[PDB]
This record gives sequence, structure tokens and C-alpha cells, in this order.
Amino acid sequence: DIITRPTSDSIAAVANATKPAAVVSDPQSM
Amino acid sequence: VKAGRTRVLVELGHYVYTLHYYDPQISLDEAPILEEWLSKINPAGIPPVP
Amino acid sequence: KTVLSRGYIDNAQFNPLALRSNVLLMLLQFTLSNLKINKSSTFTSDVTTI
Repeated sequence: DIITRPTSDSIAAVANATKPAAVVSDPQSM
Repeated sequence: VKAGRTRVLVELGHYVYTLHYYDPQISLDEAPILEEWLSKINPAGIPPVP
Repeated sequence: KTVLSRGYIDNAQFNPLALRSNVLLMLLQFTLSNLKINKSSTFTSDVTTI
């Protein structure tokens, strides 16, 4: 077990807003 | 980078690192490990460096 | 079509001889619609790299 607590809701909301996809389908890799 | 045409320096102060032990007698390309590592990087955080 | 247009012009036209009055009334509605108090909200910081 370890001590851990949820972050403030406001911070979590804004953080989750800005999360771009790591891998995307690009038809070009040349 | 995978082709021998580019060299990249990533400036990290400190970071969590993990490592894998392989057999010297087995040929392999380690690109998939890095690609997996890249697949989980986002503006919020990063996984440990392999 | 606030005034001088009810049963005088077609549904697809606008009265060119009463333009000033209609514009004035439209602006008045625009003004009255914004009479508010800009209330504060919950400010917070972002742990994101951006």
C-alpha cells in the first residue's frame, strides 16, 4: 500500500481536456 | 532516425528508467520498444524510459 | 423589421425608407441584452506541459 490522493477536480478537468492522440493514421511516412 | 540519417537529443532533467535484459546470441531490432514508449507520451506525462 | 414593416412589405423584402429607425431599435436590443455582471469563477493552474 502507498499514500495517494485524488487531485483537485478542477485540475483533473483541465488536464483531461488537453490530451492529443499519441498515434494517428497518416497516409504519409516518406 | 530509424534510418541512419538523423540523431536526436532529448533534454530531460531526471526521469524514471526501466531496462530489459536480452541474450547476446539473439539478433533483434529494438525499434518496437521505443515505438511503444512513444505511444504513451502525452502533454500530461510520460512512461519510464526503456 | 421591428417597425413600419408589419403589414406593409413582403416577407422577403426590407423597407429601405425606414432603415435608420430599424437599425436604431436593433442596436437598442443589442445593448439591453448585454446588461449583466461579469461574475468571477474558479481559477486553477494546469499541470500540463503547455
